[PDB]
Amino acid sequence: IIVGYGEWPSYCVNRFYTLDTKLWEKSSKGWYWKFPDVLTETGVFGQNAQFHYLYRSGFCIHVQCNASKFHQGALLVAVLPEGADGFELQHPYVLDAGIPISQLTVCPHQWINLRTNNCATIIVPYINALPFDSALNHCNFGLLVVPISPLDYDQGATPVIPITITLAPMCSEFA
Amino acid sequence: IIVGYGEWPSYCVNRFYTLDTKLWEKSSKGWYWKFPDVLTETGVFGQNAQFHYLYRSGFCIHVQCNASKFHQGALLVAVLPEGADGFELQHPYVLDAGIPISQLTVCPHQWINLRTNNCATIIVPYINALPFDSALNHCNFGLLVVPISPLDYDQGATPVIPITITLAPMCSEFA
Amino acid sequence: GFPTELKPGTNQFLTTDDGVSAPILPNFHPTPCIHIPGEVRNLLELCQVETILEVNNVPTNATSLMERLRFPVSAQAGKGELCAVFRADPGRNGPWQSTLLGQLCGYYTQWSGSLEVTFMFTGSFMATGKMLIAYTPPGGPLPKDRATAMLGTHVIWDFGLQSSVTLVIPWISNTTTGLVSIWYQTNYVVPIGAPNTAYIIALAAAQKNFTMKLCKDASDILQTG
Amino acid sequence: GFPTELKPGTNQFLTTDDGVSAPILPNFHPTPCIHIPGEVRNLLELCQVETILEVNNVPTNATSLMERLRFPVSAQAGKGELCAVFRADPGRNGPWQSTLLGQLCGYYTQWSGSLEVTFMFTGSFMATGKMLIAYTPPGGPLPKDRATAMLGTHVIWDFGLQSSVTLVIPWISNTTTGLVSIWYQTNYVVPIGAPNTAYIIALAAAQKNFTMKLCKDASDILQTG
Amino acid sequence: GFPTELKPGTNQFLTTDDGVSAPILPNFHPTPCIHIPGEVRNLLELCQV
Amino acid sequence: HSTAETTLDSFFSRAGLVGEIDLPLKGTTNPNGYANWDIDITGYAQMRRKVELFTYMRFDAEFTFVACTPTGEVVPQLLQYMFVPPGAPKPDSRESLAWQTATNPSVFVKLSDPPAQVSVPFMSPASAYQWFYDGNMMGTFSVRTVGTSKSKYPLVVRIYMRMKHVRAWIPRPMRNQNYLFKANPNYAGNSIKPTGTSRTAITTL
Amino acid sequence: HSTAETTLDSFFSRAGLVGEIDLPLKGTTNPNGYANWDIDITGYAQMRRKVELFTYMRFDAEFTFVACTPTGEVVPQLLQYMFVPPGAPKPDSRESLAWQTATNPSVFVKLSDPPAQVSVPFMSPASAYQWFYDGNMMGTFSVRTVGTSKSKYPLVVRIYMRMKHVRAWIPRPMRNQNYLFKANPNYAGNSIKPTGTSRTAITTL
Repeated sequence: IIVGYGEWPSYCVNRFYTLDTKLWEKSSKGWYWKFPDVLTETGVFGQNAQFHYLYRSGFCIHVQCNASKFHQGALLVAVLPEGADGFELQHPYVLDAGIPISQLTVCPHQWINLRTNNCATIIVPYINALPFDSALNHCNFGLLVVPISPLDYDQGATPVIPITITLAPMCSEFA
Repeated sequence: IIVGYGEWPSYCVNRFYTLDTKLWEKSSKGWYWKFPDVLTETGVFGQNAQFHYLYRSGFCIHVQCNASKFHQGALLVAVLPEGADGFELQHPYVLDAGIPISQLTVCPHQWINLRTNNCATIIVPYINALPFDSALNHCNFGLLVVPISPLDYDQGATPVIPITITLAPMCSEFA
Repeated sequence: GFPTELKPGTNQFLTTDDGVSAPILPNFHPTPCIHIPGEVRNLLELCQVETILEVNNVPTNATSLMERLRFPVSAQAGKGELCAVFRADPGRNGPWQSTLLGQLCGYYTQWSGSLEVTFMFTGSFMATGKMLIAYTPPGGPLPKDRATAMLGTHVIWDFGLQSSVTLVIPWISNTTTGLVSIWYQTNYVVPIGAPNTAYIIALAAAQKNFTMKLCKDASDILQTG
Repeated sequence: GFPTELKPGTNQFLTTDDGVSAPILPNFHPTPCIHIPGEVRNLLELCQVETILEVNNVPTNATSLMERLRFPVSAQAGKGELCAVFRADPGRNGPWQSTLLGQLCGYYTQWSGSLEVTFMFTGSFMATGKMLIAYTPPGGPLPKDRATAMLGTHVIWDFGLQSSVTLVIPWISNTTTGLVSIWYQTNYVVPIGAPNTAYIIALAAAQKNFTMKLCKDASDILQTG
Repeated sequence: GFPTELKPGTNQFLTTDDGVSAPILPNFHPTPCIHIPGEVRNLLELCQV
Repeated sequence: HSTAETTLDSFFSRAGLVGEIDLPLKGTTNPNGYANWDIDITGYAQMRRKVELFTYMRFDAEFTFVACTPTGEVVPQLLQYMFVPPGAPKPDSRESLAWQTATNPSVFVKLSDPPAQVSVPFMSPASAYQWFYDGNMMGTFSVRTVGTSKSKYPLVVRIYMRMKHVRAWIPRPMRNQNYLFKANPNYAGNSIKPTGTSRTAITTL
Repeated sequence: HSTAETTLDSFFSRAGLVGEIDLPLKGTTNPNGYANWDIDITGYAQMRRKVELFTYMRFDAEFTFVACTPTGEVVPQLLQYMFVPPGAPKPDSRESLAWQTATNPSVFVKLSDPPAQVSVPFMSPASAYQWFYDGNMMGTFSVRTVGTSKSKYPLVVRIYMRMKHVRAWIPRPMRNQNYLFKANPNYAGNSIKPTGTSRTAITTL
């Protein structure tokens, strides 16, 4: 378990939200999600996001995939400060921002190597230059899942590997 | 009882002086009196005002009105530093001095709402940049009585409401 | 001699500086200071004094300028009807520009804190009725009717029991804004022989946690002569 | 008056100087500082974080730039064959120029300390084989074959038992260099139904005794607009 | 050297000022002062006559 | 410093341009080389409305004299800048004997110097200055160019003033209407304006 | 001092040339004798990539004003150099009333002096400046030559800035591609370059 920047969420919708399943192929580039934009439409959190004026919350993110022992590949999961089906990266080498992907391990990160493990867990505290902001006008961070070493298998196996994201809000305020 | 600026009169004609009755109508603007100019002609105080060279005195002012339970209106009574029948305001919105009436509550003041009360009392200490001045060449303050909400009644009731001012000199010197 | 070296800020005149200069009249003795009542030493003492809020800033003629200080309540207007609205911004143009809080914050740039608004009913003793004063936080719009405004921060104010109500507005800040609206709960009830129309006077001030910063002598309209 | 004499360094402006100048806004109060996570206060904290070492800096097309981050291991290549070589210089042009250590030492002139390189095998669970990672000190050439590289500082790395090996490079210094080479000990063994080719990802950082000195804002290629 | 910065009142001559200037005759010794009767040291002594 | 900017020390705290006198080489503005200037604090155009929030005040003053050519050029000239206290006579010409009376303090300064700077204390016979009297002399600065002949350069002298040790009593409502005179609260009664702006209806934002 | 040069105090520690304004005697560059300059820290060409290693920063600034003739000559001229805080209006002409508002601090200085030098504090409404906002005004220096007429000399004014009391949070990857705009992370997607240099084969030194 990775606790981001050595700090736990703290005070200044307590359930699991399994989002949807992505499909990882031999020609995937990568995906990203923006928080809290991913969750302002579903459930009780989506009501309190757009009915209140101020917002403060931390998170806990689980990333999992399941495959056989005849598949190979590696993913890099990272969290970088500043819908619910994600967007796809066009230029994953420059992370669509002009910054290299080979230095993305300066962030809270975790590897998924299919040879070794199949789950990643990152805990994110609340980060802002203000104590309270708006959930609908400001996104705090983004989640990146990029295949560094590509997927491979022999012909006859399952060509598509599931990736499921599940998350839990932790120490939320609304005012 | 309002004690002006949190301070009582003190040393460095002890009777009540009921002045006269004003008549408040549906078209009144307001009235003002200048002290000690209002009292340099009546009684023992009017003799010692114009026979001595130096002067120092505080006051206590009572403002009363009497009406029935079928009348309505409100008056603002205030004291602003720097005859016996008063003058009438021509432009009560600018207080005949170019200053707004809506900020006159920064002074020692008291409201008279006919729905609630019928008497106001303000105690005024001696205020000067000198310890002694002349009663005949320098007026210390003025008393303002302005109707903010106008008088109203139904036809058949008494169209005119009395307003009586009564005052008492307090800790006077003459030299 | 003592060695010095004269840094690059020497022969300059900065107008916001503070030093000790030469007194031209030494051994002159000024007049001693007597006690005068009413000494002010901070401007936040003056922001806490209630002054009249001109909610009714409609008339513009010179013979109707005193009508800006009061707003009517009549007996010919039904229940559930809106009476008046105003924003909760002391530094902008509008109703708050007649208060002393709105004039002192025109000499600054940034402010934040809590407010308070007092309403005073000046009708006759024999009249009754109820009102609904509501407050909407920044971001939400004006309510459409009396029923949705009741689902929120509000107060019911009865005329026959109480002549004054107060409303503590929470934190305003940052140089949108909140909204205050007055609705009619019931109608205006009156006996025979009493008038049909009354007026309400609004008074506004600030709380003890109000602050201002970054002074600015703003170019006023008030020009000399 | 107090006698002074004004030494020859007086009316000059040195751009690397440090003094106290006049604040133009006295008695203005800035915003207090809240707690924000992730505070950095020395740049040697950032040199100790592992980033990806682009050993495979061959392709140059835009649609093959992600192939620079991994280098292959296949089943059609025999034993005793060389796989890859690279130098051990973080400040020069080459593979180290993609790491964060190689970018921060482009702002300085002199550095010295120890390094560490981590290799990660990303093949399938069913594949086995062995490798030979060797290190040659500064001055000696590249070895001619697997047998002479074994007579030296090396490690045997087995795929079937361990997915990651590390190599502590001793002291590099002084703004020739050492060499790291990867050889094939055995062949690449795989069952039926598993792929024949895998990839290795290299990660590089610095130890706790690494230092840098004599700052230099080197004229980067990265030009503004 | 000691850093100074020369405020805007430097090279001026104010005629009501009071400082210490250079004595042109050092180690010269003036005549000592004998007792003389009738010493005045305030002008309010003379207003009372 | 947590509300140390709303104090009356900070509310009256900067040097503002009050007074600007011109000594031309030809013309009819000041034909000789001298000028008189009576000390008022309301030569800065934002200052009269600020001090008239109160009734009584008490302060010290600090004056600064910067001078130059109309283009901005610095030339080698020597000036006098004397202070006439209240109750003392003022100069009539350049050959007046008031320029060399020792009870009027002077500051001789070259034009290629830092600006001259002096301090003036509280000089009223009462205990405070009052801005409203129902029923305030600080002095005079005279400015001359030193010489027996006329100078060779046109000069402009600007005067800056910072108040200090400020105390105040009895707050008043602020000024609502435009001014017409000095030390006189008169206003234009045939054109009276509201305090702020207006709108169309009381139920419309 | 045994790794006291890699601290963030030393990494942001020198005065660099940011901003250079020109007051010509004839032309169309600045036809009157004034110019406005908005405070940005990325006028020094090596500075934007350095501060964008982090997400949040907090610092003070210190400014220095050196001025001369295009040849390099020193002439007797007087200048103004006033500071307009954020939220205050800026001058429109030479006869604007913003040049003599007392809440905009000025520094009157001669051209034959050491360079003027002032300090500006942290002035954001938040707790830090942020260089990336998914969803930073310091002020303005106005520079004028003092006078009612136009000056007789062409002048160039250069501005230097040193940052101090630096704190920083949340490191990020450094910039890889060339910039195209300001406060905008856009890049040329039709020409993407590698981070470093290349070679022919992986087995050749």
